[PDB]
Amino acid sequence: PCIEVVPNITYQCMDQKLSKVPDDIPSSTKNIDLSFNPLKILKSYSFSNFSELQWLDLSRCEIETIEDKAWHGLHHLSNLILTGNPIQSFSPGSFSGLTSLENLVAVETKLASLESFPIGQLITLKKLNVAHNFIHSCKLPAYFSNLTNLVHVDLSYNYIQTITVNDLQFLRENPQVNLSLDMSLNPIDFIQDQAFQGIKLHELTLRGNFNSSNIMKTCLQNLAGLHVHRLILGEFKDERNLEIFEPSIMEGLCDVTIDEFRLTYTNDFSDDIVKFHCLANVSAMSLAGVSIKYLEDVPKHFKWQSLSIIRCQLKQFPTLDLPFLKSLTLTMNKGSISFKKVALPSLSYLDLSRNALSFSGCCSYSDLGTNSLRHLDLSFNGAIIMSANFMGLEELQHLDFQHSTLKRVTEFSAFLSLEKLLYLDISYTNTKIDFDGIFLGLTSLNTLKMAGNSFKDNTLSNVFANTTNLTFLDLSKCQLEQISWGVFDTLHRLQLLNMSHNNLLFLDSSHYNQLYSLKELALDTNQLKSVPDGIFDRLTSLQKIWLHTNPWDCSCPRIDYLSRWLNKNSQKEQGSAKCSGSGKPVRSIICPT
Amino acid sequence: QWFCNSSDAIISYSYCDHLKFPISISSEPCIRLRGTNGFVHVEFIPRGNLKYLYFNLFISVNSIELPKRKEVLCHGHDDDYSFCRALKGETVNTSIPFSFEGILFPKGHYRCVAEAIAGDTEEKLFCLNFTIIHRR
Ligand SMILES: *[C@@H]1O[C@H](CO)[C@@H](O[C@@H]2O[C@H](CO)[C@@H](O)[C@H](O)[C@H]2NC(C)=O)[C@H](O)[C@H]1NC(C)=O
Ligand SMILES: *[C@@H]1O[C@H](CO)[C@@H](O[C@@H]2O[C@H](CO)[C@@H](O)[C@H](O)[C@H]2NC(C)=O)[C@H](O)[C@H]1NC(C)=O
Ligand SMILES: *[C@@H]1O[C@H](CO)[C@@H](O)[C@H](O)[C@H]1NC(C)=O
Ligand SMILES: *[C@@H]1O[C@H](CO)[C@@H](O)[C@H](O)[C@H]1NC(C)=O
Ligand SMILES: *[C@@H]1O[C@H](CO)[C@@H](O)[C@H](O)[C@H]1NC(C)=O
Ligand SMILES: *[C@H]1O[C@H](CO)[C@@H](O)[C@H](O)[C@H]1NC(C)=O
Repeated sequence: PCIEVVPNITYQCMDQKLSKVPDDIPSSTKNIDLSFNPLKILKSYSFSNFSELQWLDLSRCEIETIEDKAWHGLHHLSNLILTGNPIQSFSPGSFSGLTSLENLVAVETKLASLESFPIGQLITLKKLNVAHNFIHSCKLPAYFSNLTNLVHVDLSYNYIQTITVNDLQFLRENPQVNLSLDMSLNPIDFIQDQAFQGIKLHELTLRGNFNSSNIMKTCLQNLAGLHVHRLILGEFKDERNLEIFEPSIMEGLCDVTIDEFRLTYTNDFSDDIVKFHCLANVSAMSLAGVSIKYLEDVPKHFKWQSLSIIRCQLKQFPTLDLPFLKSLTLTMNKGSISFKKVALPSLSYLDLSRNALSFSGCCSYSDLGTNSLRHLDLSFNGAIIMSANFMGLEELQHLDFQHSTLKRVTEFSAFLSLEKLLYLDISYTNTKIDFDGIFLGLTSLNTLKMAGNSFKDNTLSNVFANTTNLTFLDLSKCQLEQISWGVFDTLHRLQLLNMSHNNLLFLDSSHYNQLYSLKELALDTNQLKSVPDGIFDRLTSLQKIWLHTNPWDCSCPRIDYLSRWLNKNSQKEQGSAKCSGSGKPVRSIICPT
Repeated sequence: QWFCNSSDAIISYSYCDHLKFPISISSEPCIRLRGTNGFVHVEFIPRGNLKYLYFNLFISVNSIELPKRKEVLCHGHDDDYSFCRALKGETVNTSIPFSFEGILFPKGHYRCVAEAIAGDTEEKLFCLNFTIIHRR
């Protein structure tokens, strides 16, 4: 019947035209997806035998009737999902039976309100999702009091038009309650004078509600008296969508206190709106999908501590000088922009990945204006011209150039000044290493990822001699034919060594003698025809090794050692190394004593 | 073989030969080979959570097939599109605004397949074989 994605644990009974539940199913299982099967009713004791289930999913199972005590046997269930069953009404004690439930999903269950909804029994409930229903009210029921653990209610795609004082009354009784509300896709028009007095919410989500500005504007005015940790505001390209969007609608926001404001897609847009003054005292501004083209008019008194811009449309790089900005993110721009200097003394985290960012003159204090930068990510951009060795940025501990075009990096010791750095990714930067001195400076470094690159004469050279602390080294896909004599002598702490997908023609035993600490060694997909006798004998701590996809010459006596070593050590070999010609396993070959 | 026809282009679609889960999909206006701002009406029931939804496009101009192209519509966080919040089994009725700028001097027999993929689990959601032909 079902698919056994995981032997005796997880199953996949989706779309099995299953009239009933099946009985031949194991009882050990912690998961089953039963979606899309015509179950029609949910029987009393329909799953009573099964009783260790954490995840049960009955989406689109045509269910019309939850008989009292249906779930009765499932006391370890944390997630029940009922999306898209026409269960018009839920009987009192329809659930009662489920002791450990944390997530109830009742999306699109033809539901009319919360008050009748028989869930006051569920102490350990954390999230309730009742979006896409027929609810016309935002009234937080009285039974919430009982539901100690509930922190997210989702009232999306409903029919709510009004938020009253009385609706949210439950919360004035309870200022010692953590809760977030998603109210998106509701045609709210009228939010009552002083309806948000004396109430806390964690995150409020209002997108694709408002049809007109003065409706939106009025509504935001009566948000007055509110503490949100996080306010998400916007609309969707497929919706009720505003005629005009001005910063003047933001008025009213000056009354509400906000920690983290978050603007999303909006049809009409002017830049000035993020410069708007009521957004001044926010502790984390953030922008997604936004038509914003420039960002500079930024008062230095704005108290923001982290700015995020994601998938916006910036045409020119921000010039910024926020004294308190501690964490900037500007990622996935549409414009292929070029970096301009900034001044951000508080800045400790910088992600500028995934823009097509160019960057003349990387990099040093002057560029950013901080002595406390610890995470710098310039991955997936364009031309990054290394002109300066990070002087004045010696606090950096994480550095990412993946898929970016580093330039001049082979001309000089560009990381000289990075004495404290721990993670360096220069993979797929297209660097062809000319220069033994490329990694000088990097004495604390633990992880070095540089796959996709290349080496002069295709020879692995002596670039690691001042990187003693390396514990992870990825040199896969580097077109290496050979390794110079000295090259791993210093790498006593290295655990993982990747050199798969290269063109290695041979090994020297001397390259592994001092890798005392090596748990994993990948030499797969190379051109190795053979291995010096005993080469792996002193890799004491080795757990995994990959040797497959190499044309091993399996003639005896040449293959004596390797064939015996694998047979002695099968538990460690990942994949299966084969003989050229015959394709026979290498572990299986035996030689004539 | 569900088709409209603009007076310069005839658009028809159908399910892929080895993937035939259901969708009612439709465009207004019916697309011109040169410029159509309008809406694409979609109706179906996602086999999986539409957060992380993306497409795999295999196109073929005059039966010359192109490389694969991968459009993401849902990144899973504050997404432009409302249907990105949709879940496995829930209904989706949404017209999306689409804007085709055109191709001045367009040619002959286009042909596009489209695999919606649920990025969460890399499972298949549905697959659409299209066709677009010019003039007579
Ligand atoms: C050594 O590097 C290879 C290639 O760089 C890594 O292989 C990748 O494995 C991931 C996940 O295991 C796959 O999705 C990719 O398809 C692989 N890449 C290629 C090019 O085949 C391999 O994992 C590395 N070995 C390690 C880290 O132990
Ligand atoms: C998409 O459409 C075309 C048209 O049916 C098919 O490509 C054809 O299918 C068969 C089987 O490969 C070929 O022998 C025909 O020559 C093609 N038809 C035409 C008119 O050229 C294709 O199989 C369809 N299915 C997909 C993309 O899944
Ligand atoms: C409330 O819970 C949210 C998630 O539900 C959590 O991230 C946050 O720390 C909590 N808020 C407060 C103010 O403690
Ligand atoms: C690597 O550089 C260090 C750091 O100053 C230096 O002492 C040494 O000359 C270099 N290594 C060797 C083996 O000389
Ligand atoms: C989709 O939208 C149209 C709008 O009138 C409606 O006729 C149709 O019933 C809708 N389908 C669903 C399933 O909501
Ligand atoms: C918004 O939506 C409804 C569509 O029926 C319409 O009555 C109302 O006037 C619209 N207003 C604006 C500003 O688009």
